[PDB]
Amino acid sequence: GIQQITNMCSHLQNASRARLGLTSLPNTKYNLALALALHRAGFISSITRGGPHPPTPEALMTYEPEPVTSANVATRRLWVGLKYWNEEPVLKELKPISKPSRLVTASLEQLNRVARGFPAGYMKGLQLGECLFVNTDRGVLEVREAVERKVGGLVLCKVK
Amino acid sequence: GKGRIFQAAKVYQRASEAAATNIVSGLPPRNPPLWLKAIESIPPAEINTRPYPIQHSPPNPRARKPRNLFRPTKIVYPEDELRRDFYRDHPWELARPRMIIELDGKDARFLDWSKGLRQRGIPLSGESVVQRQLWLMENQGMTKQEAYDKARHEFYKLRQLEQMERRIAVEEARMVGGYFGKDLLTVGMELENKTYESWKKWATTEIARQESARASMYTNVVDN
Amino acid sequence: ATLNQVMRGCRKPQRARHAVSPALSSIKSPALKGVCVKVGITRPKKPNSGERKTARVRLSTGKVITAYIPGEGHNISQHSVVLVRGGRAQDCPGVRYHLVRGALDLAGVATRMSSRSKYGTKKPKKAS
Amino acid sequence: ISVRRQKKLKIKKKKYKKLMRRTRNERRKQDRL
RNA sequence: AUAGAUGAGUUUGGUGAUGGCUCUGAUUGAACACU
RNA sequence: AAGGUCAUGGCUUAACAAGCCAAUAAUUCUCUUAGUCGAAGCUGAAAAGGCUGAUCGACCACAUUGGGAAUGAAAAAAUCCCAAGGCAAAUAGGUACAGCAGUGAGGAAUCUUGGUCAAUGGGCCCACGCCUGAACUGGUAACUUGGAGGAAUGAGACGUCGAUUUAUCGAGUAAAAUUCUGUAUACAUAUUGAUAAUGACAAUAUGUACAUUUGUCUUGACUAAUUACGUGCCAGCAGUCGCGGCAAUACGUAAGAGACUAGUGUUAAUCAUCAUAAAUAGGUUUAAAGGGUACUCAGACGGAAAAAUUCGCCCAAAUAUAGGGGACAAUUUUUCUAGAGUUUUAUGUAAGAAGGUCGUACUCUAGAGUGGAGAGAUAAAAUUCUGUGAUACCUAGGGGACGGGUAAAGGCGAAGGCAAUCUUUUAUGUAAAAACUGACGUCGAAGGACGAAGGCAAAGGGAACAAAAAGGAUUAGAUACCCCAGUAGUCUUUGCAGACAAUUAUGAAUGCCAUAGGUUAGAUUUUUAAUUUAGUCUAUAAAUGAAAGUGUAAGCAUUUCACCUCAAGAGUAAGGCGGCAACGCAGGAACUGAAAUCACUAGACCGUUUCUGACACCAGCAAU
RNA sequence: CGCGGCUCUGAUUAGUGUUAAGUCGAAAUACGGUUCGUGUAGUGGAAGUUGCACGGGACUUAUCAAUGUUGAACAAUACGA
RNA sequence: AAUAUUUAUGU
Ligand SMILES: [K+]
Ligand SMILES: [K+]
Ligand SMILES: [K+]
Ligand SMILES: [K+]
Ligand SMILES: [K+]
Ligand SMILES: [K+]
Ligand SMILES: [K+]
Ligand SMILES: [Mg+2]
Ligand SMILES: [Mg+2]
Ligand SMILES: [Mg+2]
Ligand SMILES: [Mg+2]
Ligand SMILES: [Mg+2]
Ligand SMILES: [Mg+2]
Ligand SMILES: [Mg+2]
Ligand SMILES: [Mg+2]
Ligand SMILES: [Mg+2]
Ligand SMILES: [Mg+2]
Ligand SMILES: [Mg+2]
Ligand SMILES: [Mg+2]
Ligand SMILES: [Mg+2]
Ligand SMILES: [Mg+2]
Ligand SMILES: [Mg+2]
Ligand SMILES: [Mg+2]
Ligand SMILES: [Mg+2]
Ligand SMILES: [Mg+2]
Ligand SMILES: [Mg+2]
Ligand SMILES: [Mg+2]
Ligand SMILES: [Mg+2]
Ligand SMILES: [Mg+2]
Ligand SMILES: [Mg+2]
Ligand SMILES: [Mg+2]
Ligand SMILES: [Mg+2]
Ligand SMILES: [Mg+2]
Ligand SMILES: [Mg+2]
Ligand SMILES: [Mg+2]
Ligand SMILES: [Mg+2]
Ligand SMILES: [Mg+2]
Ligand SMILES: [Mg+2]
Ligand SMILES: [Mg+2]
Ligand SMILES: [Mg+2]
Ligand SMILES: [Mg+2]
Ligand SMILES: [Mg+2]
Ligand SMILES: [Mg+2]
Ligand SMILES: [Mg+2]
Ligand SMILES: [Mg+2]
Ligand SMILES: [Mg+2]
Ligand SMILES: [Mg+2]
Ligand SMILES: [Mg+2]
Ligand SMILES: [Mg+2]
Ligand SMILES: [Mg+2]
Ligand SMILES: [Mg+2]
Ligand SMILES: [Mg+2]
Ligand SMILES: [Mg+2]
Ligand SMILES: [Mg+2]
Ligand SMILES: [Mg+2]
Ligand SMILES: [Mg+2]
Ligand SMILES: [Mg+2]
Ligand SMILES: [Mg+2]
Ligand SMILES: [Mg+2]
Ligand SMILES: [Mg+2]
Ligand SMILES: [Mg+2]
Ligand SMILES: [Mg+2]
Ligand SMILES: [Mg+2]
Ligand SMILES: [Mg+2]
Repeated sequence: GIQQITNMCSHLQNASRARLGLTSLPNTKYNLALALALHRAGFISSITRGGPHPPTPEALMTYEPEPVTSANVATRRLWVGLKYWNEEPVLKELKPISKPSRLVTASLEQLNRVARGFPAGYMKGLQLGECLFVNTDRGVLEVREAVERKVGGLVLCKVK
Repeated sequence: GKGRIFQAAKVYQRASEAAATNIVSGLPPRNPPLWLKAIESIPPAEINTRPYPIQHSPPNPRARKPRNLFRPTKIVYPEDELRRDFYRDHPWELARPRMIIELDGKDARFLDWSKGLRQRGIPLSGESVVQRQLWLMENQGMTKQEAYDKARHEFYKLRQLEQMERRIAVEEARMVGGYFGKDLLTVGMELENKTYESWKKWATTEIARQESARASMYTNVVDN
Repeated sequence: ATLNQVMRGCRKPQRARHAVSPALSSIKSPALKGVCVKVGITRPKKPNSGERKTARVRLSTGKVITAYIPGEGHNISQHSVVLVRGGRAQDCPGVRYHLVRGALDLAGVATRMSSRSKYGTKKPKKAS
Repeated sequence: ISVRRQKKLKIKKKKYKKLMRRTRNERRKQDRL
């Protein structure tokens, strides 16, 4: 559910606030889709599902995980490599917008306005560096990736 | 938040920006500090970033949500088990003074434990028995007990000859007119005398105080 | 407050603030006519000192209020029809109204040269 | 609340508690207890 | 409709907050006073 | 089952069945207020913005108030029927200006008792035409808006005035004067509103002609703009802070300056300011604000991997026909085990309850006790106990409640709270291993239950303590603090009562973030000492906070419930509910203010701690 | 005609607001000179004060009778503040 | 080591 996305948003903030090189996340389809989007934007370094212990750092991306069956599904966990540049984290803030108490949806007409620094609906304009992620029929895209594809949908989080 | 903000990792960035433009607009910037071009191509290293430390022992494969993932682990070798076993059977082997200060750190380049206990650079110690034991237990496929006996027995025969030389050397020297100084036995007794005397004084002084206290404790206020 | 608490009507209006001139603010009136019941003097509060000319007026609505007489010298007394406007004497408690000096019975200051409009005084008419 | 401000409310509750005892007999006759 | 988002005076020995009040902007089917 | 209907529906009927809607107010009742809505008006940068509900359009209701029906295609009437009061009327049986103009009244406040049906619209009419207080036009009111309301030149009239350094600074290009224009407007002509014909009144175009007022507020700061004189906490000013007490930039005059202008200020109101009721978008440790507690109906929220349906969500609208996309969402289905639970007697443990007991002291009685004048109280005393033999030291019985050590930053329960002991009885919780169920979870208005001490009620108990009442002291007085005594009450049983600094001044719960030193109950191990699970407590990092500080949270987030919206009045009034009562729940407004309020900082003070100097004191001598 | 509601008035009476200059005490803030407050029940001209339980928004304000050691001689070309 | 008299007022 959306509660997993809120717990994920806050965890990645606490992990970057603690300057951790690695971080773990529950293995869920929803979490993976947002993680891939963050990776496609350059905010995180790696994505890999494994056990309760992190894989070998030297061969992280080469680590071949075992099949995820019902015998070990409860132990699986997604391991994302955090990014830090110039004495600052690349994933400082991950303020969510859609919460369990209310799922905020945006239209294509609103995303076009928000992508250029103008409020629309329950959202606010994007500034330099900020990034917005929308869950659409074509996967969890970026607000600017959803504008070229001409689709709207659920607004997940806002990255600064 | 009491601590101050250290921007030492950005001195080049800050200093370089301050030298890009001049305060007085319209004029060329003055020459920068002499160190700006020295560290131009030597940026600092990433600090304050907790990585996954080296695992010196297999982590618990049963933990479902383990903690202390960013905590350095203890270094444990197979010899640690043997060292404890040997030095417990030979406790007085620790009284033998052993030097841990290293001269050049290259003492491991000439240690071939296939020859025997006696090596180059290192003294005959309980460590030589452990390494010799470990070698036999690995190459010659010996058991912990068997290899222990072999390396342990070679250790005794070498220690015996060292204790026999001291006696035969002194006796031999005196047969040709060789005299020595005070032995450790006599020197040890003389020190005990000086310390025992100091205790005799303290006991004598304290004994006086206790008996004097008794006189004052008893009531002799009126003499009849 | 959660969303469910806002559905049930938790956002109620802020408590009302008493107006400066309730008699006028209530009925949305800029002024009111009244008959003076008493013309006396009021004593200022702690810091100030003096004598403020006040008049107990009975408005056409029925309420009895205490108005202030601006200017120097007045010609109103018991049973005088005077006009009342909002305001207040900041150093006199209870005096929350003023009296127009160019009103029905109250006459404007005759020897006034500055801010004649505030005191209902006609131009001296010297060169006219 | 500070002790000083609480003493302000301690004095209001005591005088009210004291007023009702004084007026208890009068309130009983008027059937207002 | 992509330019549209602003403050000020006043609590304290003093500082920083909390919090009201008033002022600055626009207006009325308005009234009154001087014109 | 039958009729009816284009069709559908107890629409209608017969015969059976006992259902249907709702459970948190469906439904009904009382009170207060109101015509409703629209970018229609005003306002904001903005919010599904806020306010208003004039002129404009749509809708609803009404025509003195109340009670009613018919006619008609259709009530859609300023009609009609009945009643009452006002006016009028008498043998009458009318009238109600919320139709236009107008009068009186009320009010701070809002117009002419005009012309015409020429234009537009409507009614009657074969036609012509008649009628139209709708409507079109003239009048009144700076109420508002728009426009006009004058431009250029203007140097020594070697004049005038105002200040004042008596020679400097202004009035001042200002004026006069000169040169042009002909704006509002007046007059004249033409066209036009209208055409088949009809012009009430006016607009437009052209021509000629005319150069006509200033007014008001402000001037300490906010807030643009100064002196002099007068007054002397007086008179007065004031939107806020404030000014005035004999040399006032704040009051009243004079002049100057700043600004708007046929308007200018003031008062009243609305929006914004104000994230100052925060859906967008707030907050509740110490500043307004976490409920006494958590079991829990309703209601909100809540796993993993697939599938069906909705086509929610999106393209995407115009309240969009028909489709497409499938991440997410809703109902549902099948599987999974990380959440939540169950079994395997855990250990440990002052949760709770029942029936019994133990002991240290106290208290009463007895012994014809020993002893023979004091004891007890307090800073000191008094009241008081004692020769009817006290206190003190014993023996033997009776009677009540209390719980020493162990004991700790310790533990246990939802909280309140729970500490001697045996037996009986009771729900959670914690650790390790496997096994099992397979999202069965969290929060939770209300209802119900529990809820300290004190208190009410009934029946017991009654040693000790002790409100009250009373006495003795202290004291200027002493209800009081101290003392001799002492009743309710504390205790048992059964009910009521429900208020607490019921506290971690911090609701519960979930996910998450770096270390260190102790400590509690377990587990694992090379059980010496190290790992580890669940608690608790100190000191820190990042961070957070107004700061104090917190840092297993007062951090990052999330869910949910309760509560707050300046102070004071006030947790008060009135009505209501609960209770035997005491009181509790719930809960305003009027009047009055510009401040209330929190944390910190440096001082000062303390019948505050510890030091340091001084004939400050002690001691001695001398003196008053 | 009765019952109930509402509005106005009411001899008499209560509370509260405002008002530098008044009278009586000295309750609070320091250990405020009896620790202060919470609840409950009494009591006194008034502030107050008493019983019982609770809270710290008061005692973490905490700072040695463990009194502090001949911890391997001396001498050499070793050693050399 | 468990001491304890009395100390009001200041436009
Ligand atoms: K004031
Ligand atoms: K609480
Ligand atoms: K579809
Ligand atoms: K199953
Ligand atoms: K915070
Ligand atoms: K009241
Ligand atoms: K007291
Ligand atoms: Mg002037
Ligand atoms: Mg509070
Ligand atoms: Mg202060
Ligand atoms: Mg009405
Ligand atoms: Mg209307
Ligand atoms: Mg009428
Ligand atoms: Mg009329
Ligand atoms: Mg009138
Ligand atoms: Mg006509
Ligand atoms: Mg005609
Ligand atoms: Mg016609
Ligand atoms: Mg005709
Ligand atoms: Mg003209
Ligand atoms: Mg100025
Ligand atoms: Mg003035
Ligand atoms: Mg002030
Ligand atoms: Mg003046
Ligand atoms: Mg105009
Ligand atoms: Mg309650
Ligand atoms: Mg409470
Ligand atoms: Mg779909
Ligand atoms: Mg299984
Ligand atoms: Mg489990
Ligand atoms: Mg047990
Ligand atoms: Mg005798
Ligand atoms: Mg006796
Ligand atoms: Mg007993
Ligand atoms: Mg407790
Ligand atoms: Mg005990
Ligand atoms: Mg527990
Ligand atoms: Mg629950
Ligand atoms: Mg409840
Ligand atoms: Mg009780
Ligand atoms: Mg009781
Ligand atoms: Mg009884
Ligand atoms: Mg008494
Ligand atoms: Mg007494
Ligand atoms: Mg007693
Ligand atoms: Mg009960
Ligand atoms: Mg709760
Ligand atoms: Mg611990
Ligand atoms: Mg504990
Ligand atoms: Mg701490
Ligand atoms: Mg209040
Ligand atoms: Mg009441
Ligand atoms: Mg209440
Ligand atoms: Mg201080
Ligand atoms: Mg002296
Ligand atoms: Mg002396
Ligand atoms: Mg009366
Ligand atoms: Mg005192
Ligand atoms: Mg005291
Ligand atoms: Mg008390
Ligand atoms: Mg308690
Ligand atoms: Mg204190
Ligand atoms: Mg403290
Ligand atoms: Mg004083």
